[PDB]
Amino acid sequence: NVKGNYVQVYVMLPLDAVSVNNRFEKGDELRAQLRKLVEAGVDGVMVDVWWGLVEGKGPKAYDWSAYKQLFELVQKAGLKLQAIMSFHQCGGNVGDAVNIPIPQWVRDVGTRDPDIFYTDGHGTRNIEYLTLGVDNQPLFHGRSAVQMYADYMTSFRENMKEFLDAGVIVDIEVGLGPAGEMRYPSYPQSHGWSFPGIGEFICYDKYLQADFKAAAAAVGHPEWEFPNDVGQYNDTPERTQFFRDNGTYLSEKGRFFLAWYSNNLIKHGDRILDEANKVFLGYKVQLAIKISGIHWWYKVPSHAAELTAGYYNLHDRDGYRTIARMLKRHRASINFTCAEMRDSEQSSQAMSAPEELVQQVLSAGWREGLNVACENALPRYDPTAYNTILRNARPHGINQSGPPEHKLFGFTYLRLSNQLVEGQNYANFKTFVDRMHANLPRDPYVDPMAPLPRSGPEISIEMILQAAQPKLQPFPFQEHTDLPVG
Ligand SMILES: *[C@H]1O[C@H]1CO[C@H]1O[C@H](CO)[C@@H](O)[C@H](O)[C@H]1O
Repeated sequence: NVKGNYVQVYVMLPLDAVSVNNRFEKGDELRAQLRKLVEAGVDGVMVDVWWGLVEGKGPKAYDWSAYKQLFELVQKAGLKLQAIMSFHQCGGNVGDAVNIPIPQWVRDVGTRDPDIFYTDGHGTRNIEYLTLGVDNQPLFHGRSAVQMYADYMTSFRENMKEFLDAGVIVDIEVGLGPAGEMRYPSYPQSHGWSFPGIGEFICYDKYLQADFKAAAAAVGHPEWEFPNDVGQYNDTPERTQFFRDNGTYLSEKGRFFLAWYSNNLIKHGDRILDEANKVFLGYKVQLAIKISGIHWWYKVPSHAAELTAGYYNLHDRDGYRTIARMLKRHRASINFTCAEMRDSEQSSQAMSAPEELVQQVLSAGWREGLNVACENALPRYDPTAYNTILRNARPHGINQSGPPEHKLFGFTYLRLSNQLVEGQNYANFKTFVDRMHANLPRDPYVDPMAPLPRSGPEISIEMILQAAQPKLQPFPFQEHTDLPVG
């Protein structure tokens, strides 16, 4: 009985499944595409629920019309639904096809208070997302950012209650930064970063500067400042005193700064997830966050690009198990990426190790008792990609008589298009879905969710950081799947 081996497959919808005008105007095309996904046995779809579309008029002027039409279409297809609370701009990150900013009235606050945006050491403001520094600052016609997020999720729940109760909506992914990912905007590909640059620390907004000053003073170092030996976006580690082998990242001051920077990201997730949990209490959903896959520089001691993204990950410090430990009280899932990547596919100069990074994140999640899901990072249609995903989905292969020791809770494919669902691309995709399902038919009843319980007791940052060390080896992963596409 191989049923416990089944891994759900979801497909991301187009970025503008709902138009830039908050209208559902491509429904017939989408319906036709969904028929192809259903022919393939897909479990469900994932979609961005864009803040700038729904709350675009003004505070609390929520317009759910288009999303309700979309969700009805997905329900009528027999598909489940993962909804992303997309508190970010579409545009400016890799693959973005369509341009959907955060609400204009939110951005208007930035005219008198430009520090509502993550800011780099050059002073450049990133307008894609609100700095975590204003999470609890009542700057937006009386509301804080966290209040805005909570109110949006409340309105979503109220409006979408019938889809929750019908078992259509089964996952809520809480967007926590740029591109929905819990990270800083350290690699701005349209404003002066190119892969595989180390990126920059994006902590110069006045709210984060004041928080650092306060943190430094609390430990008797009021004079400490952010590191200034960090180079710039397109450097490599050895170009800098901070990130070079044996560099100043290892120093007392460096460690304190990196802990501060990465801890703030963890705190940002914890506080928003607590609100999300209160909103969705009692519904049969799971709450998820998305962690970005910063595979470049993983092979060098400084893990420089992870560090600037906000993941304080080193040979001897597990910067993902800390995040996982924070998720535990919420019973939140990790959704990761890079599931399709092999190390041999990466350029040498990127010092890139996606396989090992994936193994680390999955292992960290599993050690904290979490459900772990994953996406592909880049568009792929070929058997090798699918076989890499399959390996990651069941790292120990098939258990012939029960559930395997570890498995992904789900996989989400980026992304639906007409190209996916024709020709050879479609044939490859269908076979992949069969293999993910352990060659079983689609099971509409799989992985049932209990009513969401309230988050457990808040734990301190010190408690969360006990997960950082000792760093543990990953669980063993097979080199190749035992159930390839063929
Ligand atoms: C950052 O794995 C990357 C995913 O980001 C892209 O897809 C997301 C889901 O559709 C979307 O929210 C994001 O804006 C886009 O860049």
